[PDB]
Amino acid sequence: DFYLPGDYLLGGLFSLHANMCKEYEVKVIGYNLMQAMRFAVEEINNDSSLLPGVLLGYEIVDVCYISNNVQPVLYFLAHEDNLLPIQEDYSNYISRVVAVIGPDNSESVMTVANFLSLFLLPQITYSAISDELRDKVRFPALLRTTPSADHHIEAMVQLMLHFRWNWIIVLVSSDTYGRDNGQLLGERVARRDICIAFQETLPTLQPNQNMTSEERQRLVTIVDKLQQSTARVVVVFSPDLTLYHFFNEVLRQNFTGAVWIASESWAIDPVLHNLTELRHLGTFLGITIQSVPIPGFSEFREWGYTCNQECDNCLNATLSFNTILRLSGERVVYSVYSAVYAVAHALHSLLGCDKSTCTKRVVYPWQLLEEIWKVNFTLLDHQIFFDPQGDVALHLEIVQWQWDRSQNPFQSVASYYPLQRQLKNIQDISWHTINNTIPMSMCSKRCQSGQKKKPVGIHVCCFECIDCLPGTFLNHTEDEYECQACPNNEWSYQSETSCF
Amino acid sequence: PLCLSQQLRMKGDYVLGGLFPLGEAEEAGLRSRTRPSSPVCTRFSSNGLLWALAMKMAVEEINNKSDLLPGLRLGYDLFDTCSEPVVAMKPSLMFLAKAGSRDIAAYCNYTQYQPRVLAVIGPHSSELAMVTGKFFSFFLMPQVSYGASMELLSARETFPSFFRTVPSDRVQLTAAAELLQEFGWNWVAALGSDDEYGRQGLSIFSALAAARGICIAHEGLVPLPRADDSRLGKVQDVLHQVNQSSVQVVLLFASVHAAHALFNYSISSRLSPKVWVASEAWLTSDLVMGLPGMAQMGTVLGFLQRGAQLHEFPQYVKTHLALATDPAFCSALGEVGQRCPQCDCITLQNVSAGLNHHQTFSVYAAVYSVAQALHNTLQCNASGCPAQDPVKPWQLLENMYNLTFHVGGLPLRFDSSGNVDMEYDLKLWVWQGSVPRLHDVGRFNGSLRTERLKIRWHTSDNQKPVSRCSRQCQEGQVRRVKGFHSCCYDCVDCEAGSYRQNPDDIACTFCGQDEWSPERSTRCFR
Repeated sequence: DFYLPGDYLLGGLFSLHANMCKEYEVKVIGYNLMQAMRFAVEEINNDSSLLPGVLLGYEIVDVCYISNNVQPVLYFLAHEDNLLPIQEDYSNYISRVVAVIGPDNSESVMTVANFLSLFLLPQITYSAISDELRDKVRFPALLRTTPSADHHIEAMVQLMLHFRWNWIIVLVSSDTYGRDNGQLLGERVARRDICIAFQETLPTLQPNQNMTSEERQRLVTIVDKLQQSTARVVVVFSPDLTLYHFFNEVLRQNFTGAVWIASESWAIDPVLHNLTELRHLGTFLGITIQSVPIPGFSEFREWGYTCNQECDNCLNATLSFNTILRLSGERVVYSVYSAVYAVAHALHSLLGCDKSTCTKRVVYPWQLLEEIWKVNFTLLDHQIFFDPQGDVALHLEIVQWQWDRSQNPFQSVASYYPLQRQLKNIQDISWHTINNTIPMSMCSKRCQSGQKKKPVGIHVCCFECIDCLPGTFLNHTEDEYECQACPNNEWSYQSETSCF
Repeated sequence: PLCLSQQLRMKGDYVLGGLFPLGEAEEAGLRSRTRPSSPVCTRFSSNGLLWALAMKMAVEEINNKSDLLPGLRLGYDLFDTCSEPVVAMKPSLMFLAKAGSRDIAAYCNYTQYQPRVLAVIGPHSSELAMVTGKFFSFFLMPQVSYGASMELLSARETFPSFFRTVPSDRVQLTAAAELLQEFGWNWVAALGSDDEYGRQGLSIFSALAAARGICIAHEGLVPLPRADDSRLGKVQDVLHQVNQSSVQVVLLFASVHAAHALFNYSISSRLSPKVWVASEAWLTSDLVMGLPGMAQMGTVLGFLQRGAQLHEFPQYVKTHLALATDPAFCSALGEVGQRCPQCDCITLQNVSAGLNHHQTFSVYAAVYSVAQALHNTLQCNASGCPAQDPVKPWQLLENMYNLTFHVGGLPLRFDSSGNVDMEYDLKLWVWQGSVPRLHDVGRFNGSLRTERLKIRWHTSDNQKPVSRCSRQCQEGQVRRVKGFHSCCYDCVDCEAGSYRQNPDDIACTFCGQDEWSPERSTRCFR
């Protein structure tokens, strides 16, 4: 499933590996998303209404995560003879691929978008999250079909507001996905009264690596801080293949109580599950985009010219993990599904096929951009349309990690509405506590009446409760951080906010 | 009118690329893009043209010189960048099209490629550095830059060939961390600009400072001004938290404009004085200097680049301005950006501002680095070279890593990552009244040596502003964790009666009257 001809082609920059592209470590999710695009265009062809004739033909080139990000684009927007003429005016250019679709990593997305801004050829990404992609002056041709980092951050922060976690820990990675996301979280929580305890950069390590010395000491220090700090909500921002090592010695350190709000990167990744003793670490939570599975995806999932554009062991690995992928109900596939359908509808209406026939008038990438920046259609009971900043509104979701092998390794706990910017349908979530109670994470218990909540330390979430002296009452009406004296005949005593 | 478009290129033999900001894009038509193209750059940026003349002087000097590339010439390929990737990338595609042919192939490999140029003198902008580096990584084209400073362009990971000049922010940030370490500062509240420059600087400094034992108190970002409003409120909040963290050093790794906004607001609110370990971006800047009432903001001292002045550059610019005026001269030469008659209609007055700039030498050094890289890869000796076959750029890549080239008598050598090894200097903003002159206090060579006797330190009796975090303090006190990184804590003494049940609690626990327990007492004693 790596080539199909058509009157108008399209291209997919899927990430089949990580860590030729076969030399890198096989990644299942790349193959999953590719099969998603596959079903997209296959059904588009079957559905004669969407595009009679003028069939689309995918052209996939494995991007090798962040390694192969430039050559696939060069191959794209080049004539059949692998030759790309250069002109100051690109208006008149016949491009075989009309809109590349689905660079995965944010860095690869940015490289492709920079390479494409010359040609104004649409690029629709299914997983890019970086907030910088919202600025349509540097990336005019970077439509996107999944909510940005801002929305995941708001979802998590509103989750912690609902469960009353005003004292949280956040650990970031050493890449952009870590630093930028942790920054966004910090800036958000600054204005919603959630206070960051301490921030620690999780060292960049590989699953195949055998660790080093200084890095081992650094992670030991990190987990010691984790088990020290009273804050028991740890929000980890990191690619999937980075957590493994850190989680290992987190577990080994007998660090029991916690609530790991997982970033979108590893909120749906099934690699960390095989640790099979993560229950001891505590309730794992994550943020993702949940959608009904494509109705027929089972058929294509289970069915039996460019550099580094083929894989070797992806099919067998995908079928092996199919237990989890089907049970988990892959959902980020609908992002690429909707991207493909957006390109398909823009291309259809541009050719003006009125359910009767298609006029195969010459099309250019920039015309497709002009047409694709405005689409309103219902795809599997979902309205697909881009906001002016080129990001459709798909529902982010919260996933708790159920270890039971039976079914649903990811449980849809909270639904986040992008436009509404709110959190709803918080299904009763299991907890690691002794009575299923909500694990409290506060710097200090709220001060009682008659006690002043004098701030202590940096953050406004920490206070120690002085009982202001006799003749002084806790003027909770006006100020709480200070105790004042009740005037007139009223004369209070220790505590006793109600001054007599 | 002055005639320079014709002379922005020479045939030579081995052409070298050039991406300089000769003209900077107007902020009018960038947003509107309904036609695939790059917006024209009709405006004139004097510093960019100074840099272009610097590259031309470099190439002319090697061409005239006999020892370097004997019987061989290098050709210019000046192109504009406008500090915008869209209008700075298609030149990059031109640089790999072909020998003469304007079409660029999309082969799977690159070994059979025979590109137009050899090494592309990288863009000044670090964002353009990223874009062009991602482009030339696939083709393995040497790209020695002259403005890039973000540490991300260091390793042979995604930028295998980015042998830049202008040592990265990593070296000056190591220098600043060493400054804080020797000066006893560990409760430092590092700060950076909201743009990517400050972000990368502050990530680097988080790692470095943690390694050095000096742990942050508030890692915050100060927005660049643009239209501030809510960003002005953010600035207010940032300085408020800086003050309320009770520090005396704020390493500000912020661009010039963010620093101007920060200092403007601070003076406008009479914020408390403190030390500002500065970047090279505003250690020498008129913008922050010219704010009235700014002098009472502590002592400002940072690290500056010790780049040997490349003299005779103003002479060369004047000579070219005079020489291009002769109709016969460049008419024969005629027989690239800034090509329109108005674009080339500059004068000595319009360009006589930068002149003795510290980056014309950077461009010189890049050109000479590629010159010596060729000299090594083409096995030329004095007055000869076999020159059997054309050289592909990857051969330079092989022979550009770990290359030492003599420029202006300075034996600059490319480190394994790609950067260059140059020392810095501790410029101190001493105030004689309304003009903070800079002078040497300490020189950084990887081991910062500072003359402690050359800093005024403001305050009274010039005592060094002490900013200390009590790490691992006495057993008679209870520990409260403070800091963006939990490194170190604040010691709090136990109160009467409150016996510290264990030495790892957040407070001291009270006991009954049966036992007598004074302050700083862990166990209630009868």
